[PDB]
Amino acid sequence: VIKEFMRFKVRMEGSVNGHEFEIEGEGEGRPYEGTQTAKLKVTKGGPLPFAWDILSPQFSKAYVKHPADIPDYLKLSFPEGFKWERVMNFEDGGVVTVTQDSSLQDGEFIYKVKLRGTNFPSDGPVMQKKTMGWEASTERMYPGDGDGDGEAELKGEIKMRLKLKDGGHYDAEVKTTYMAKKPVQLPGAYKTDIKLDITSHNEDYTIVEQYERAEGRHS
Ligand SMILES: [Ca+2]
Repeated sequence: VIKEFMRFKVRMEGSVNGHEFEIEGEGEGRPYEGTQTAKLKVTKGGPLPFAWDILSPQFSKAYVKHPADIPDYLKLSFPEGFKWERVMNFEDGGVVTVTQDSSLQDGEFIYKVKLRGTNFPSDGPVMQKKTMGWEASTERMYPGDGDGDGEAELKGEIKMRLKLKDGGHYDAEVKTTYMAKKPVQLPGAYKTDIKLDITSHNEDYTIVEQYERAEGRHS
């Protein structure tokens, strides 16, 4: 059901330091090649009073290129799909939590994202929009119980680095649990290299285009 070219649709509802917003978007890519693009539109609460960059990694792990010796747990979860839950802890105290549901309907992926950002300094780079994109990342993937029910799924850990407009970097420690909606064979531990680029945007970031490339590899 996962073809060499696949489209997706995404909707995010969230709040950051109490500012509520909604975003709708669409994307496409080549799931076995590790490449994908997305176009997002702020449909409620725009223009956003905070950095787009804390949202961009929440908009698609079915599009990770896996070698044949790493079981592709998230591709194998379809057509039913999978869920993921994420916490990002930023170096100045900010917190982002995310829940996500991924399904396959009428030949396209459907992504539903809920996000809450809290504990951000009012004068920090996120609330003042002083960031300018993520450095490339390596996510460490391993089997483990991430939702506390005693049963293993797939976990990921990342140290992410956000570029600052004034120079230097703003770090986040990220933990994600990925849960197939049906029993799927789990891989052993491995690593995924990821780069997410903002490829275009309008003046107030109410329309944004993104490109991501991702590939798994042995440790
Ligand atoms: Ca579990």
